Amino acid sequence: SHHGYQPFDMHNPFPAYKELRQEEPVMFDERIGYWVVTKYDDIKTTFDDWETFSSENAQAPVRKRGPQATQIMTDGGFTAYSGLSARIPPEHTRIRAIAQKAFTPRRYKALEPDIRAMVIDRVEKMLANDQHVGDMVSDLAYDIPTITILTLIGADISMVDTYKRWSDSRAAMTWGDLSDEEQIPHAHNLVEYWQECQRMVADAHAHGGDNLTADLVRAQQEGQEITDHEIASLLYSLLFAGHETTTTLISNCFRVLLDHPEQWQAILENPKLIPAAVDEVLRYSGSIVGWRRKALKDTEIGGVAIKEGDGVLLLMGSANRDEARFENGEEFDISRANAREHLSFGFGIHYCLGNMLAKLQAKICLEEVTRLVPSLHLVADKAIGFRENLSFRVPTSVPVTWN
Ligand code: HEM
Ligand SMILES: CCc1ccc(OP(=O)(O)O)cc1
Repeated sequence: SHHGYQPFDMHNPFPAYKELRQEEPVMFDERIGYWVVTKYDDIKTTFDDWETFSSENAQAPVRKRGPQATQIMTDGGFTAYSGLSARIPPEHTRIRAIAQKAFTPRRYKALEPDIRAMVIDRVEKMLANDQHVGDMVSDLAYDIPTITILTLIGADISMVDTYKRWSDSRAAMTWGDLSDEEQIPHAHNLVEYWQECQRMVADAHAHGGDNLTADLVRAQQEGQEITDHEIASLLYSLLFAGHETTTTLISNCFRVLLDHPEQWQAILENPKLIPAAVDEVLRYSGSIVGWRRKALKDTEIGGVAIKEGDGVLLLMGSANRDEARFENGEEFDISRANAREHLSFGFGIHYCLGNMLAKLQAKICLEEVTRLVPSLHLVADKAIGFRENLSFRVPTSVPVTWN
């Protein structure tokens, strides 16, 4: 049964990863139509070889878009595909160089005090609950990265819930195992999402502003080569990638660390261990466990022949456990010296644009929650569910209690 691999089952895929690494490290899975690759060396090499393995299918729906969803999105004027992750050179190179300028550790330093204050506010609100029960997703991880990226882009922060609906739909439409009928509500949401991206660009043309959208329009007006459609597509990209995965990371920091109370206790006694803890959470529980490529010519992965046009699914979640790179890879250890060799941000020309902003927010959340709620405790591992998806491993809640 494909060595136990269930492509959309996100609850605990690592036993199957381990059997694949040992038994069939490059496996053709006809259930999804991809070569499934699970070893670190093969995955890093494939990421590096962008001339042979293009990202152009990284935003293609796993399940073909059905007739009604297709009509909805055509009639709704949905013309988006990918701001960056599935573009290829030369367009990718040009657009990434322009987008990169806004995401530097210096441009976050002015944001850290605001993020930290917001974290403390959310923590205090949670601790006021009557039952002394909380949920690290809805009570913290849900809002913090979303407000951060909305503020950076120039969207009104009153639409957090709308953007979560739109992000849920993008994740489900593109990587979910959806029937034609199940695609319909998501198709309507994607139409709305794209129209708002277009509106924000038009608004920046008309009224300027102090935000990323207005800065990108200013770059265009000052001679830089980027179109309105490419700017709107960058919003489409950042208003999804800029919070969906970070919410998951924050959620997983508490899920995994509270599952390992000796290491929770370690960061209580020494907050300086928190950055390395976040590194090991990214290795052990990355927000994305698999990412796609397309072979541009007949080639090989791990000595297995792959035909031009074949799709490839790189399971970074498996790479990050590979014993050839990570000794005792199935164990969570915040002192792991080479945890930052993980592939949860990818590798190469498409390497995550916002990885430092994600880690910053995870650090701040862990710093303030450990300070204000040292007695935080999980209700139960068996109380955490994961939505089905090919690529994104999202815990739906993280129920917690405290003294
Ligand atoms: C825990 C948080 C995050 C994880 C695990 C993550 C993961 C990834 C992965 C796997 C890729 C594809 C890498 C590749 O193809 O080589 C990627 C690309 C990208 N990410 Fe992140 N990401 C995170 C947070 C963010 C944030 C916070 C932002 C924005 C502030 C962001 C923006 C992007 C963009 C724009 C790309 C496309 C870059 C390109 O194609 O050149 N991501 N990310
Ligand atoms: C986090 C991975 C990711 C997902 C979607 C993205 O959007 P886009 O393909 O650049 O529009 C960009 C990156």
